[PDB]
Amino acid sequence: GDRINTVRGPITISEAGFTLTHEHICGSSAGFLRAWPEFFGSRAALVEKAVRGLRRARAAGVRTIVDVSTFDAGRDVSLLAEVSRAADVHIVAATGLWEDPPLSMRLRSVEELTQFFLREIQYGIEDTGIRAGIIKVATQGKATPFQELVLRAAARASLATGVPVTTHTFASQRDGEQQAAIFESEGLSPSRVCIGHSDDTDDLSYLTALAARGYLIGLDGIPHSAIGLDNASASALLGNRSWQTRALLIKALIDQGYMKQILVSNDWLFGFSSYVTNIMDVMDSVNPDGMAFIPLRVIPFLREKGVPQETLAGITVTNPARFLSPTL
Amino acid sequence: GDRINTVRGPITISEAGFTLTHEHICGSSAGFLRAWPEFFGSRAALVEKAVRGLRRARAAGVRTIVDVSTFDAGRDVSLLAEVSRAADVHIVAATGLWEDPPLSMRLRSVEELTQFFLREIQYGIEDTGIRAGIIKVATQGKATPFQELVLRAAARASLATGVPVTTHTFASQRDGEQQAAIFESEGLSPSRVCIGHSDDTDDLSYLTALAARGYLIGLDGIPHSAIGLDNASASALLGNRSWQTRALLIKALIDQGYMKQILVSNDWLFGFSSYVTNIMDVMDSVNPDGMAFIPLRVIPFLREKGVPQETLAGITVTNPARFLSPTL
Ligand SMILES: C=C1OCCC(O)(O)O1
Ligand SMILES: C=C1OCCC(O)(O)O1
Ligand SMILES: [Zn+2]
Ligand SMILES: [Zn+2]
Ligand SMILES: [Zn+2]
Ligand SMILES: [Zn+2]
Repeated sequence: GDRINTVRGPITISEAGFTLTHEHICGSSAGFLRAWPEFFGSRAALVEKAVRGLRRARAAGVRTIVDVSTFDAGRDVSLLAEVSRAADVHIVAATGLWEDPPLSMRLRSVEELTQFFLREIQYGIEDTGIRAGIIKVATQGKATPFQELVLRAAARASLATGVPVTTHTFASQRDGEQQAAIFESEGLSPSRVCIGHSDDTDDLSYLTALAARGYLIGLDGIPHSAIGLDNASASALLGNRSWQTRALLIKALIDQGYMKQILVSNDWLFGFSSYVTNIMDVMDSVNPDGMAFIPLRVIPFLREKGVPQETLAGITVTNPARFLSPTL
Repeated sequence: GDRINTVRGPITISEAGFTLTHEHICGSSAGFLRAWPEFFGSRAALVEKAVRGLRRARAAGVRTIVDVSTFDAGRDVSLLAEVSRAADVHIVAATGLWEDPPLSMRLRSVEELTQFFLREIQYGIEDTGIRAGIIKVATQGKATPFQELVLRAAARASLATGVPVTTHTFASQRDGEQQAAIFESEGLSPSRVCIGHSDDTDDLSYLTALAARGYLIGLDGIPHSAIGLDNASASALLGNRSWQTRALLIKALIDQGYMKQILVSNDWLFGFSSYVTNIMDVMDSVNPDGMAFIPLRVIPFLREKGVPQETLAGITVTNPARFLSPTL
């Protein structure tokens, strides 16, 4: 209620501080880091890289990240706890399902999925006792039949616990509209939902249609850009819009009166096995600041564009605390 | 060379004894049993069910099973070792990839996949030190581009180590023909390959085309039948051919001179989360003998049809030892 669950236990709302609401320690697949740690060099190399990156983010002002890696994105909460302790940065873990559920998940009913999400929120993840503080869901265009069940189960789990829901979208296909429709059919308040990857589109009619009915808007991939990259795989993933173009959507929604509904993040990672080999090297070339990109480069950019510091503090501190605090 | 790796260490060829070459302790997905053990009631309930089933198979004469669950079928070698110790039945574990690889596998090259398979054969699975004694691969119709890489990587891993390859097929689509073509393009001897689920078809021209060029023929789902089952999901999985019809394919290949190339098994499981809920209950209703079905019902059936006991001993003891013994 007045506590947010992290990988090291409950924290008070004021302890969260400056919070990045959509990040990843390691974007992988279930069991993959355990079965093939050499893919990342070594598990120890991955830990060290993440600790260094989180320590640099902390020096830039970050106090909490929300790791929105699910079961099928290879979430390893023991890894998150280790890196969180070493870097002195709170990490909120996720339940839910992302874009790669295995058969043992894809065959389940809405009731079964709700049981699984509630397990990870209310009891713990695996045998770790670590509880999720957010529910992550995904569509990539029109929802599959199974994805409709996932979104409904996420709504039921959030209605039982007060934990918020955050989504992956194909933003240029306006996925958030169908996601909202399904969420609302289950009775979920839009104030409990962040429609993510919304900085992937420039369509203000789509974005304000979501914000007008009360959704939080996840402008969460600000440094994702392949401008300057011959590299087909990187351009497909990162897009050809500049980080400045994405960042100006923050100002656009402020100027329309939605400052309390904006969540900002990097959607960064320290390991990334669910895409092409060496993508992490390419991404780190594009954005050497990693997760510190938001405070080091986006915040000063918005200040120079005239956004008051108080407004940016509200977006990076107040909005995440309101979102993450469990409530109906 | 003269040792077969099991989940409890190396065993001599003569220790293997009566061997079921295609079985599963638990057909699941990577990480699923760890994240949601209540799906199986409890992990302890699954262990007890498997120990009881393996003890009954041992009483019927079974000494070894080959668990052909891969990474993506949720293979948990620690579970296999626990059940193997409690039941006093050797268990050979598998590497490879089955029909549900996650993104972190599906994006890999043939070289990367070969590294992963060799890791599990030569070094160990996860951090357990348990080494795989077989490589499992799968197609379901025409091979996907990725499945072609998997079959090539399996061939390269087998060529480096002498460990055999065993396959999942859509037998009525004659998948074994393309699998053989890819294997042979990499230089793999057919004597190192079992084309599995071959009892799913009655096409003798397909089966003898594989056997004539030297492949082992996996007649591995003998008790799979939905005769007597209204139940659409079970009929889709188990088929409408009787176990006697499947078993008579053993006699057919003996009568054509291929007795040394036949491998027989149940393709049974004690847990099964990668299909519809409660499928395990339906399967256990169909075949209460479980993994003991081959010795308790198929062997006497073939004897009554005139197959000499020496021939059946060759199929159930000699052929698996020759297949599993590492060699080029
Ligand atoms: C940049 C990434 O990595 C995986 C998670 C994602 O969907 O947010 O996309
Ligand atoms: C009966 C089953 O379970 C999963 C493995 C399979 O492909 O052999 O099919
Ligand atoms: Zn995403
Ligand atoms: Zn993400
Ligand atoms: Zn199979
Ligand atoms: Zn099988």
